Amino acid sequence: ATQTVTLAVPGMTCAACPITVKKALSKVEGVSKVDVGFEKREAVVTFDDTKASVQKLTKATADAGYPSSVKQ
Ligand SMILES: [Hg+2]
Repeated sequence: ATQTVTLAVPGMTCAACPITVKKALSKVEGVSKVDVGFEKREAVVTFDDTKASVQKLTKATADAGYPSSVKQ
């Protein structure tokens, strides 16, 4: 119950929304670590699948308002 994947959130592309995706995986649930890229719409996060999951990661940014995807 501890996986780490990357995320593709083209929902935006500047110093403000992609970084929000970082706040999304950090607020997704079991996220244990996060490291994305602003304008480079790319979030790489680690977490505990016991309470979260690669799906919940793309869903956290998708919930921030940035319909993204995942590609561990
Ligand atoms: Hg932005």
